[PDB]
Amino acid sequence: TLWYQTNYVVPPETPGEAYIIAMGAAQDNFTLKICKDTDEVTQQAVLQ
Amino acid sequence: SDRVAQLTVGNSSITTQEAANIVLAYGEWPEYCPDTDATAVDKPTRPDVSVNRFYTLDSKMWQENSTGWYWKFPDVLNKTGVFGQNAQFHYLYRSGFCLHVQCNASKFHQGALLVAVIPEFVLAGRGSNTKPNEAPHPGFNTTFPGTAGASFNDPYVLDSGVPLSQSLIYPHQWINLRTNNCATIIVPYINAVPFDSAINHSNFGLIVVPVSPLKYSSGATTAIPITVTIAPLNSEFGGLRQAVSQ
Amino acid sequence: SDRVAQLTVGNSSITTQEAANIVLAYGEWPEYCPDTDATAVDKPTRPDVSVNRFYTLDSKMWQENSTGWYWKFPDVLNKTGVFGQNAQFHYLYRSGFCLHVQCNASKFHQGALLVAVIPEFVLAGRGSNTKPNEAPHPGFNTTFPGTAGASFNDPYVLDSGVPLSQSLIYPHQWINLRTNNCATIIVPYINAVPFDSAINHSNFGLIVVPVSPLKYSSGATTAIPITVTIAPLNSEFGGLRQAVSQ
Amino acid sequence: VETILEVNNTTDATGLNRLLIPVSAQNKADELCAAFMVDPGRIGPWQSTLVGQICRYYTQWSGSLKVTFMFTGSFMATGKMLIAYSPPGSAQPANR
Amino acid sequence: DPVEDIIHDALSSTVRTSGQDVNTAAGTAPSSHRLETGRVPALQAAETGATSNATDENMIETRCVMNRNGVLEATISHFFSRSGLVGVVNLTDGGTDTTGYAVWDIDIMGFVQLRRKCEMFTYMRFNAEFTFVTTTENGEARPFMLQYMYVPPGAPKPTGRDAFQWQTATNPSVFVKLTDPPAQVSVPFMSPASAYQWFYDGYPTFGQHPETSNTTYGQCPNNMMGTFAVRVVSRVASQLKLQTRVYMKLKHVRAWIPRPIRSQPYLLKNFPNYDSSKITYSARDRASIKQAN
Amino acid sequence: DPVEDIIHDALSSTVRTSGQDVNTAAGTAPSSHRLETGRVPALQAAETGATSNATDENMIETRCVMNRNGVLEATISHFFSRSGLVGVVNLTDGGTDTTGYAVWDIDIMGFVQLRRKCEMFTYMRFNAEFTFVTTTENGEARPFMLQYMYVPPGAPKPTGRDAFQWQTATNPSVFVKLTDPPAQVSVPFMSPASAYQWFYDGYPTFGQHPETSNTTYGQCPNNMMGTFAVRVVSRVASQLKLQTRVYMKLKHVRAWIPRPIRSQPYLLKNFPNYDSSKITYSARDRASIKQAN
Amino acid sequence: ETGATSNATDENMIETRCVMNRNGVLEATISHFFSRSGLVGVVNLTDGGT
Ligand SMILES: CCCCCCCCCCCCC/C=C/[C@H](O)[C@H](N)CO
Ligand SMILES: CCCCCCCCCCCCC/C=C/[C@H](O)[C@H](N)CO
Repeated sequence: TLWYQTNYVVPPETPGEAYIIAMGAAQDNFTLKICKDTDEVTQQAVLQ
Repeated sequence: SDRVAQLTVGNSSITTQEAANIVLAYGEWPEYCPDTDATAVDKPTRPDVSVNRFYTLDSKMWQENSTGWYWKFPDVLNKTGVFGQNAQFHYLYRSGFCLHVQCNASKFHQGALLVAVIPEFVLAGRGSNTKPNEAPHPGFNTTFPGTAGASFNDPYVLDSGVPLSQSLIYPHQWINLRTNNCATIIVPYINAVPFDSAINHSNFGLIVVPVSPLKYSSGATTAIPITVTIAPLNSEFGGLRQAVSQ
Repeated sequence: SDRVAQLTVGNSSITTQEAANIVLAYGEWPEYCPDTDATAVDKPTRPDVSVNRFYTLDSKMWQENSTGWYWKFPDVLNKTGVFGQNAQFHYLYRSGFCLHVQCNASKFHQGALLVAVIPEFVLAGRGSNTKPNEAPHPGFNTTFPGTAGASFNDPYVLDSGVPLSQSLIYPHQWINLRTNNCATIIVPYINAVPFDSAINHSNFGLIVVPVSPLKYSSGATTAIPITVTIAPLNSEFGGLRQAVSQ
Repeated sequence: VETILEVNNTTDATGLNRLLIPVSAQNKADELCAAFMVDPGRIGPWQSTLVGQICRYYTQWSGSLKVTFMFTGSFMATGKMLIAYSPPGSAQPANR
Repeated sequence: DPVEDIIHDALSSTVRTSGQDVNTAAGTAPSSHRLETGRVPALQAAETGATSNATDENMIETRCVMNRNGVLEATISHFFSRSGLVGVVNLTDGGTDTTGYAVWDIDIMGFVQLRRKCEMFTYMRFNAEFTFVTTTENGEARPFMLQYMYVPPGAPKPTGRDAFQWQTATNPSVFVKLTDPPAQVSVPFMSPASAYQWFYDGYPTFGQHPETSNTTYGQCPNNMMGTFAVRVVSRVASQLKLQTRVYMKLKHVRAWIPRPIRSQPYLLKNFPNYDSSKITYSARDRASIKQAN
Repeated sequence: DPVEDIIHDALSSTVRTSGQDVNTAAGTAPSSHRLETGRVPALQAAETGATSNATDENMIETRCVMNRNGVLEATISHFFSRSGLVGVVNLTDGGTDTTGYAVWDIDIMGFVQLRRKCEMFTYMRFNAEFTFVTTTENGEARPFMLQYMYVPPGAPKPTGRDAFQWQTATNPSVFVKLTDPPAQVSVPFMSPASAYQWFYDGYPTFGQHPETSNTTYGQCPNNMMGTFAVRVVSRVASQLKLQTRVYMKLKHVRAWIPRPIRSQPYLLKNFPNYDSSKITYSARDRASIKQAN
Repeated sequence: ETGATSNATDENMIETRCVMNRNGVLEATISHFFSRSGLVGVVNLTDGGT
């Protein structure tokens, strides 16, 4: 969870909204286990 | 190369990029109680991770006619955190704090802030009456405000009859909105006794005074807050007993 | 020369004069988590004095038609003691307990008591129905009774479908009112995972069963209580977070 | 290697703006900007990062995870933010 | 040096039963009568929880026996080496049942004879050797072909007979005929935990837990390890009533924390619920106390 | 060795400003002009809380001065070496006042001129040298004799002129005449604490504390150190109006944690209460900003 | 923004501990990631009267 610590303080003649890009990854000690069919494919028709 | 700063205590990890220069109160790091001076014959406890975290107090908004705020230590932490549940269960206590206060503002704003710790920061009844049995006195919630932190009534004398102009004898660091948005202090255990109670004797205070008033040309952020993040180091606890709220 | 016994952990110091022989579960002392097996990458905390005390549970009275009692660990300590306020603030946990149970009686009384720890002491719905959606199940307060400790309903099968006659495979020690008024067990951390939750997974149980019924000729003390004093050793805590009652 | 999360995976956020969390000034302090469940295999934002897609090909995962947060605001606008990871237990906290 | 109290315990925080390898039975040496006070092995104190060590030499006029009886077959490694039934599936592929597939979640608790063995040990760790015997309801074998896909937790489960999950580009599958000797597969220790747990004195989740019906009790997922599906390899249905038993062996077994043997009959799968109305007493009922049959 | 995490910090739990002895004033060496970039001692950052070290040599064309001004008189040891008034008693021994004795609890906060000095340092530790000047209200000395008993906390206080407490078999007492040079006594550091405290951010007791009138606030007892009584040595009353000032010196003083000097006037003894209606501004009021008198 | 991955290791953020890990990375390599066989095609050899 990300919280406003103090504020988004803006000078005059500047837009008073912005954006943050949240980028994620894995640290060096990332290790994985047995294989698994993913969930993001549900092919219905055979590709013709 | 000096403006960045990385302080990490416990599972926390604070960073400030614009503020610079840690000031250490009186040139002595916080250390444990030495063997040759302690009196509590029982073994004291050293959690060192659960309690030594950067607990963040509440945000106090800065207005153009603001007066000041203040807190008391370790009074601000007795209801929250494992340190709260550790101080309610122990008669004796010793720790050294790593104060850290933040006030973010734009490069078009102006203002300054006096941040200083005040050892044994007593307060003073605000009244001309000198009748001993009818003497004005500060209330409990006024002198022990808790996690929130009360405000001043006349900051020029610190609500104690001591002028603010001389208030830099104490360890301090200025927040000034042109060069630094943050400040920090590492203070040791300052007490004439090796240990003390935690819910009776506050070791020191903290003041955040708007010396120079926040002034901005209209058309910008009007609500400037102030947050203080606090972190005890080398804490101690002894004399276990039942709970005690106050 | 062997009947006396002095166990002192933390600021406590227990003594028993008539009971003899400490039994250590499975011949391994309680030890900290080794470096080569832990998974919690953050530093864990080692108070070692505040938590490692002899907390005393409530007295349970023994009647001539009594059935039994039982507790769960570390469930009995989550509302009380600094250990309670430490488990509510930490997701992970590891400790090893020093059980100790007391049942005082005169040299004219008779009776015996089976004291045993039960690893992973699940319970069982008491009903002949096998409908999966209408299956009888034990309630929460029945399986996690807390500091009080609930009673049995049929002790001969331990309320789990396991006969009490075989229940001595587990570490145990008999209280028998002719030779010892007390018993004690030192149990290590028994769990298939290096750490676990403290308010979800109970590591083990404890049973105190009146195998031989208390029988006394009329004209003596009729109210015999049973007290259990418990004491964690080499406790651990990690993953600090907010409070969680249950 | 980093890949962007679709942390703004809400209705009324369609198009490219799913990848961006808004940030505006708050007149009232102690405000919650955003939050998301860290579980990669679970549905949610991590379906858009690679490490959450590739984790689905396997059953179990271990090891520390890290997230960065690039700010796209103007040069003169400044602000402090608090990024808090909460271990499991209760739900996401109410106030900071 | 700054303070002794912190260096004392840390130095003394070091590690705090060297049993031998017993190849045969235990022999015995002779022993004569000994008429002396102070030394008694009979009058032990079982109340301390210890086993009495009243050895045979120390009670009677024994002899010299150099035993030779082998203890090889009593170890746990060869005690669980026997394979045993685990589950049955009912792949009722016919005209009425328009599914063509049958999914079965792995639960060895479903059948008693293998269950009661592993209940003796609370934490176990082993590798498995599954065996899928194959037949029809009549016991007849036929010229057909089957598919046996393991569907781990989180995988998409099959939906029908022509499902895309049977493409099995990642899921391990066994393609085997029905005129075949039984398929046999070794399986490793695929727990997310370090060791299996047949018991869990608590809940998987946090939060409230009701007291009227506690269906989430005693269900640790570290042993709960996904499903296992079967179909006949065909896009149109062949009318046959199939029922394949599945058997497993336990090898490289390592047990921990022995548990007593359950005497009461089983009533459910994941919960050890007995019945208060019919307590099955372990011992058979005798006539009187002094009438050994 | 069993686990590195416990031996690492314990080994690194060791102890974590070697100022010189300055006998004279600080001299100065010459300095020439230096016209170079990168090196500037003026443009400091007082915002870090540090003092700017813009020495005189580094700003102007200074000279060589080997100073000789002594700093001996500025140390704290000789700053508190002056004795000063502490209290007065009013032993009004006459016909109306049928007491013959006067008790006064030691409180140096009663008089401002000595108070404002010790307020500069929060924690002090010293030995005292009390001096009891003796006279009548007219300034006249007379041929009489006085007794000066120290009554520690817990002792029985005197009740009258013929009280048994004046037997003083344990309490230290000073028997002195009024035609005498002033009595003078050294007093040690008799705190129960390790150092005196002029301030206490809390309460002596636990429990509730009201918010309407907090009379127990800011009263540490470690400095509160009992009473001090006087009578004339006589069992019948002699009619004279006596008033003896008491003076003390501070020696072997060791201060700690310097505190600013109080500017507002004092109103009470044990509480630093000022008045909001009359804030005494420290600086005198000028005409305008650019009109230095 | 430089395109690099941040190397904010766990030791450098929090009060970590000592863990000598043992989790095997053998199964995550590409060699054993594609070692699984899988469906490719079907043919329809409809050998009949028509
Ligand atoms: C394509 C191969 C099919 C065979 C593979 C199926 C997965 C086998 C995994 C075995 C997991 C351990 C044994 C399971 C025991 C119980 O089901 C659970 N411990 C709890 O009920
Ligand atoms: C018979 C000898 C009479 C003189 C002895 C009287 C006791 C003197 C003890 C001095 C204690 C320290 C000085 C006292 C200062 C203030 O009174 C307290 N710190 C608080 O008000």
